[PDB]
Amino acid sequence: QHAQRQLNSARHYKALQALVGLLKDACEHSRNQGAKALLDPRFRLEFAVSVIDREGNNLIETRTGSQGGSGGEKEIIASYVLTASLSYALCPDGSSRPLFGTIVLDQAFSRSSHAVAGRIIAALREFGLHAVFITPNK
Amino acid sequence: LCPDGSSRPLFGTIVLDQAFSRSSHAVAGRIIAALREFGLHAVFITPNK
Amino acid sequence: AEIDPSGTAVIGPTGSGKTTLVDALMTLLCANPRYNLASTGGHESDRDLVSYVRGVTGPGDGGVEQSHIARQGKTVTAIAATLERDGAQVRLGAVLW
DNA sequence: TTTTTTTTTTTTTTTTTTTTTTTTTT
DNA sequence: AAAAAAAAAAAAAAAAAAAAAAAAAA
Ligand SMILES: Nc1ncnc2c1ncn2[C@@H]1O[C@H](COP(=O)(O)OP(=O)(O)OP(O)(O)=S)[C@@H](O)[C@H]1O
Ligand SMILES: [Mg+2]
Repeated sequence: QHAQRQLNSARHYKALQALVGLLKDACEHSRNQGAKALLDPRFRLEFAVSVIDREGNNLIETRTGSQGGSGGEKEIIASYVLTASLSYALCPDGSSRPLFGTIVLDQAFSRSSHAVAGRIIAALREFGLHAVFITPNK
Repeated sequence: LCPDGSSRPLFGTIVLDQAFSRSSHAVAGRIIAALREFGLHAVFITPNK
Repeated sequence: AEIDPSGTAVIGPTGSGKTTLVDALMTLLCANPRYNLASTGGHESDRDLVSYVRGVTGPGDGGVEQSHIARQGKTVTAIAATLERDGAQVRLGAVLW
């Protein structure tokens, strides 16, 4: 932006040189952070998740990842977010009902307790899909 | 725990976490037998399994 | 907490504090701890000593009161462990404040 | 006796290079 | 049926930050 305004003052050739050189350099090195931040629109945002109580609307906890958690918490959070994203990513992305509904879980419930598994199954059925399970005799 | 051949260890406790998380009955049995074979005191952790 | 001399076990529901006890034991021996190792399979570590001594529970939310921390201000913590072989007995301990 | 200053070692992050495979044209 | 261009993943390396222990001074 700075370069642009200087050009507006010049109306003399070095401003054009610098602007074109900056743009050309930005064209190269697409694998660096600056080029991603300048051209790709999706790199100009920051995302976060929040837990909100049912009644009312209150922030209870804000997270940027899955750090510092226990064993079961990481598994449940990851499964929940992944299945929600997958459900959106299918046909209901552009609305309508999914045309290809199925999801495969491997080593299901390798670290959680009974109640966590119950919540997982309840949420998975509520999302409205079909599941196939792969477990040892645990 | 015994750099030389003198045997007679002084520290003999082992701790395991989330033991037997991705194995069946026979594997756990063999692990326990092998651990007991060397003559080591053991502690186990398990989320009710 | 006591340990039988013939092999014991620890059980409990999820998110109870078992690994907290095991890490409180582990801190007393190794030169540089790797807290909460088994959770991620053996690749990374997550917690740190001051986090334990101040008892933070979860990342919480914004604000300034910082309700997600139990102890604020002056505090004292003590850890101790006991080994027995035959009559003779030894104790290892640490005091922080 | 108490405090400050300095050094040392360990960890994380970002950049660049290298290789293999796939698809297209002659 | 054989030769050339393109793309995605793996690996090594350089830069930066942080925390603990010893030496020195009021
Ligand atoms: N540094 C920390 N950051 C965030 N939360 C923490 C921290 N330390 C302890 N906690 C909380 O304290 C709880 C105690 O559980 P943990 O001891 O960590 O795991 P656990 O009780 O052993 O359950 P598992 O899955 O069997 S290891 C955790 O689930 C967290 O909610
Ligand atoms: Mg932990």
